[PDB]
Amino acid sequence: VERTFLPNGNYNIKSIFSGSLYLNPVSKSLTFSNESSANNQKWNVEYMAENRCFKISNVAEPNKYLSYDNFGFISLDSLSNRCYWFPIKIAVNTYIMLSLNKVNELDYAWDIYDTNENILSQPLLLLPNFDIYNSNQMFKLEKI
Amino acid sequence: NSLNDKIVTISCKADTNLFFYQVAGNVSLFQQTRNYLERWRLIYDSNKAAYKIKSMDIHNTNLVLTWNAPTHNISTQQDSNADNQYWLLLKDIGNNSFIIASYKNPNLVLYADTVARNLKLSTLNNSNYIKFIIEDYIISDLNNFTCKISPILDLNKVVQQVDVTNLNVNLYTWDYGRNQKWTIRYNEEKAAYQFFNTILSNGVLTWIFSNGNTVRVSSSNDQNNDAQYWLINPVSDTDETYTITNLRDTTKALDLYGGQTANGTAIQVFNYHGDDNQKWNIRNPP
Amino acid sequence: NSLNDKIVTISCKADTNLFFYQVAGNVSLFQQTRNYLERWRLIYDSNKAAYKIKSMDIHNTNLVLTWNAPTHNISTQQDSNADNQYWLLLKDIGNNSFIIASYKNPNLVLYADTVARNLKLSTLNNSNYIKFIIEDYIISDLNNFTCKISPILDLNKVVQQVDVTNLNVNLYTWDYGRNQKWTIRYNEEKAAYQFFNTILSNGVLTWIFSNGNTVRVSSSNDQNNDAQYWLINPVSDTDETYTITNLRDTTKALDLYGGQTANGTAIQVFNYHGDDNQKWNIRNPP
Ligand SMILES: OC[C@H]1O[C@@H](O[C@H]2[C@H](O)[C@@H](O)[C@H](O)O[C@@H]2CO)[C@H](O)[C@@H](O)[C@H]1O
Ligand SMILES: OC[C@H]1O[C@@H](O[C@H]2[C@H](O)[C@@H](O)[C@H](O)O[C@@H]2CO)[C@H](O)[C@@H](O)[C@H]1O
Repeated sequence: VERTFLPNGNYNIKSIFSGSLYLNPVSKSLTFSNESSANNQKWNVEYMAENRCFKISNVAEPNKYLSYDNFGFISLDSLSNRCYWFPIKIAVNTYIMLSLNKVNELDYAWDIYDTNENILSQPLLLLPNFDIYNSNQMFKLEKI
Repeated sequence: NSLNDKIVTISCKADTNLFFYQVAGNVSLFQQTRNYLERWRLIYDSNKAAYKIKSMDIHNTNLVLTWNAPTHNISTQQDSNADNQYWLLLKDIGNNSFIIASYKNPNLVLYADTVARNLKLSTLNNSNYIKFIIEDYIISDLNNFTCKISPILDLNKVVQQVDVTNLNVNLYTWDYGRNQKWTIRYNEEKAAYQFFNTILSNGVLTWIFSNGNTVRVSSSNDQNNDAQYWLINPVSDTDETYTITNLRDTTKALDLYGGQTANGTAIQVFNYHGDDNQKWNIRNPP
Repeated sequence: NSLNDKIVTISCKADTNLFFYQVAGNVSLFQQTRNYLERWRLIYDSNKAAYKIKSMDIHNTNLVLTWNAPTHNISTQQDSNADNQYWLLLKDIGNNSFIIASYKNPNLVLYADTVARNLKLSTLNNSNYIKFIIEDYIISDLNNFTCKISPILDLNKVVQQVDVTNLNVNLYTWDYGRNQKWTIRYNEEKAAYQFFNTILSNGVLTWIFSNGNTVRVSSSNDQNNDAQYWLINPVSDTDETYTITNLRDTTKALDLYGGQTANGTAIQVFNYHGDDNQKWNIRNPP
């Protein structure tokens, strides 16, 4: 039963810089790659009522969740408090993804670096967030 | 420990005409003013390996550049030695510019909004908006500065080239002529200055050492002549008074002959003694 | 831009015995080798304000430090002038160390994983694991190096202090004596070297000019004597051959008196001519 603005289930994750690149793991990093039509570009989003946040696992690796390491990278890891994400919906299915926890006593969010709007081969990072206007922190969640 | 206690100006690599400007707790970006409003003392803490950036404001003397966490805003606040008042000065070698990172959170660095004319914190990128030119305040004020130069024994008279073809240098009453104005330019390699007379394109003030103590204007197309370069040293507790010594022999100071004040009095070099006839006011032409 | 084309070693501020080391495309952190495996040429691209970091590997001459984006892995790959092969060299002033940031993503900087003995990436922080010492390879190799010094006219002989009380310096046959070994120390302030004789605690090689061309060992507690400092410059296309010139007058090179070779031949300073009796092999005592 729905408890929030974003229903449970399987999503593709994209950056606003590109309609054709999809979030998937590559080695231990996360990056946006060409459509593979495979499970590793499918993400299971599940709401947690107790913390009013979301945990997001990879469909190909169902016991691995989006998390973050001690080096600023988004990672895929076993369940922990670093796997809790607090989205801010800013358009139809565009979200800023904050870590539930304050990091270095700031809001931190998913962040993808672009060079003239190109994000190829960039790893997804966790960087400070200050407002809802940072393009490098905007991500589409498409039910699919 | 080489920038410690140095007084500097800080301007933007993105717009070199904009300087960090402080008044009443607010930091903005503003055109060059050549005064304390744009001056900052760098204060090194060896344990943190980071710097406080303290305003040389004359009314509030304890103000330092401060990150207003958790926002991205910057201001100046009373120095409490807090982590959000410390900054890492990272020199981008080959670019002669600095990235200035928060010591509290080095993910974040100063970013110049040249359109709002203020500063904020930002994550890094490859633009010039996060790069800053940090310069000794004397160099910053004097470099490319068009001035008149007066002995402090008579502030109504100035050092001049006689005219476009008479390259001699003497003392004369100020009459607003271009032969009475000099553009100071700093040479980074030589770490010294030249004085270009504005009546000529390439004529600089020069110690003619093959003729005793004489100084004259000569062409700056004499490439490696140290006699054409000068050190400009501020006199303590004044805003515009300097001694001026020659790069070829730094014991040699720009000197008003005998300390006479008459029109036509010779300007020369002479052994430095720091008397009043070897002190000069470098000023905006009115 | 003072670093362009310079050949350097890079070591870790977190572990100063560990250096960047390259073989067959793999980069790791390894003890000092004093050879081309730990040498890198910095190649400045002025438009990017960034550097390629190229291995001096004599076998594969085209390999540069490369971030294997998007992974955490650093390796050396064929130079294709790509963004993941460019690096911002940010000097942390006061700290005398460098942060090495990726040009492809300047939020990410090299991180020394000293336990795995390799390199990865991190966002900026205040830890010593992202700080590096980048040094001209000659200085890196010679600083704190204990050596024997042989003329190239006879490698079996060496420059020695005569004995612990006789502070004179001459040529003699190698016998592993402490009076025959020298510990080189680089003084970054003076940009020159000192040679410490290991039979003394504070005795250095000095040109006592008050006795003409006489070089001897004397106390290093004589502070301001440039005669106690030397420039060591590599002879072209060699592995361990140098010339040694005095700081006070730089055309005063270390000279094997007359080019003689017998035991007891004097060691002196003599005007430079670059001939065989002013060249020296500086070696590990075997
Ligand atoms: O080369 C001139 C020299 O003059 C000195 O002042 C002299 C002055 O020439 C003389 O007329 C006066 O009676 O005694 C003075 C000596 O103290 C300046 O001191 C010197 O700076 C030069 O200007
Ligand atoms: O005294 C040092 C000086 O000696 C030269 O060798 C000379 C030698 O002194 C002289 O007796 C002889 O007649 O000719 C030699 C040169 O061919 C060195 O060549 C010179 O470098 C100095 O070291």
